[PDB]
Amino acid sequence: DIQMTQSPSSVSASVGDRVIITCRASQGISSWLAWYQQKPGKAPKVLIYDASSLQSGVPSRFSGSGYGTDFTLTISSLQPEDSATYYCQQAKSFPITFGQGTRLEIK
Amino acid sequence: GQTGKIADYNYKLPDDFTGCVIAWNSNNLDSKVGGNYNYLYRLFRKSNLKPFERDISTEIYQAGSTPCNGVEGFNCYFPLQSYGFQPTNGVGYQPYRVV
Amino acid sequence: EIVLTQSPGTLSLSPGERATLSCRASQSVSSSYLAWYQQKPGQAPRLLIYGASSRATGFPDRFSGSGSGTDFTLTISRLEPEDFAVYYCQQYGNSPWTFGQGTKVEI
Amino acid sequence: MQLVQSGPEVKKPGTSVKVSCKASGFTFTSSAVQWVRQARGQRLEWIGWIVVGSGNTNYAQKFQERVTITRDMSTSTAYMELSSLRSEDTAVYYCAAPYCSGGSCFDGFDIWGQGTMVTVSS
Amino acid sequence: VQLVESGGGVVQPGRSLRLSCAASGFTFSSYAFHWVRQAPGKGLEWVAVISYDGSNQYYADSVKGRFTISRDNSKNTLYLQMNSLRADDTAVYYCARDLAIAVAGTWHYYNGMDVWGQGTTVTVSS
Repeated sequence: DIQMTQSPSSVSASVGDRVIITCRASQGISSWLAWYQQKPGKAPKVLIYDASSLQSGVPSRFSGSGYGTDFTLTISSLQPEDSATYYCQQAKSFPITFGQGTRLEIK
Repeated sequence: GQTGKIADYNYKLPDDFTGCVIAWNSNNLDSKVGGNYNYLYRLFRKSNLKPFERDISTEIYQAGSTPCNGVEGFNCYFPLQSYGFQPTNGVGYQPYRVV
Repeated sequence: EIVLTQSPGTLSLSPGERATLSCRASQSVSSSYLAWYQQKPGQAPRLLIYGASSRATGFPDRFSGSGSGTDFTLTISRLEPEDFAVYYCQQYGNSPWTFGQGTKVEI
Repeated sequence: MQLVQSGPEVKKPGTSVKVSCKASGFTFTSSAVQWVRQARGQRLEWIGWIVVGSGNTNYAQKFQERVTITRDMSTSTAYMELSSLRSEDTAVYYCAAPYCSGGSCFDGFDIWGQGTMVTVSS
Repeated sequence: VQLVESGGGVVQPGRSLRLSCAASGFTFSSYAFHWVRQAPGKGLEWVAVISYDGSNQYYADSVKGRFTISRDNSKNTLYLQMNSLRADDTAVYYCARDLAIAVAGTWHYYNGMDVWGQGTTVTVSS
């Protein structure tokens, strides 16, 4: 089984604050990852596909980059609408196991 | 040289080539289930290629006298094809890295 | 995409015909991507003209025609009596590569 | 120059249909494969186009489902199988491939098959 | 596109459930589907997958052997069979679609999630 950890746990940042979310996988899952933004009461929406590309319709502020063990989701500007959680997804082989999730707060 | 897609449309081994070649199975370590995005065929060449040269230029293959201007359809077939492999094939279908 | 409805119907004249056939198109199709297959009763179809700009290597002579995208004309100058069969228009370039309706002839 | 088609087959109404086409006399590696639909007192309908070198095919308004191709690159062949047969599936499929050798060739379809006679019955 | 789910229950102690999710606005036969659950306040989990042709179905370690999935292209709708229900099976199940990425004319599946439905919250009690 593949176990992945998402860091940090919960931090606060608003307006012009840059945030970094790290995704560490037990195995080397190459460029096979998707970053989602799930609202506290809404279904998750995909923001990053192929772990490096940006899904059409997603604002350009969110960026993704990484490979193998480590992946990074970077947001330069946190406008007061991204108050949600962020999840990874590993799909190298069955079964699918998800991480804890990271929450952002407003300063 | 031999025959096949290798050394005809893929990288061509020169005549009187000197040097070693090492091949090894790549079941894991960037070879997962389904068709990976990269690792695609290099086919449909009007020439037989030359030793030591690398073909990076990609273009729509010509299957008729009249060449198209950027529209895909009759003739104008794609010179590339992804490898539909998986780590659950037999012995003759597993990915193999050659250096 | 398919509104062809070729103008000629059934032609019944003795050898020495000077009539012409026409293939209609819904929209202007770029040249060098047209065909007029020559289907035969109980036999596999052949091909005579491709792209309405040239001829194949070896095939019966004494007929050659071309036209515009909206109306592709073709003329026959005393073709041999055995070549009295069905003609099928065909357009290339844009999928699907639909054929023509077809035309009937009589001696 | 010689293209051959398998013999006519009698099957069950709704299982599958698969017709074998073989070619000889020209290079099969760099060519194209297409399929036809013809019937007595009926017009011609182009089914789809198959590229043996690179897997690529498109279907008309009728063949999106229940149809899939198989490379069969060995012995210079290529197959297509149809599922969910209907009553009006009695037609001659035929098969053709352009005469290509060198990299560039003719545009039209010159070498044609003889077709089959599949009557969808009991 | 519009994904709609149904099959909720006030209490299903060791009973049989037949959840149904329908796909409209996009081709139901050209895509595979997933059943992705979510605990009442916890993260996201996946329990069942169905292939494009229905041949391949895979489940979780604690889900395989007791739950079932199925699909039907006539109604463009797919079903989930829920049996051997415990008291810890309360979750919020969603019916979602894969991503099919076209590279060199080849479609790659099982890469991510694109469209999510409203979902149905299925709970159990004593």
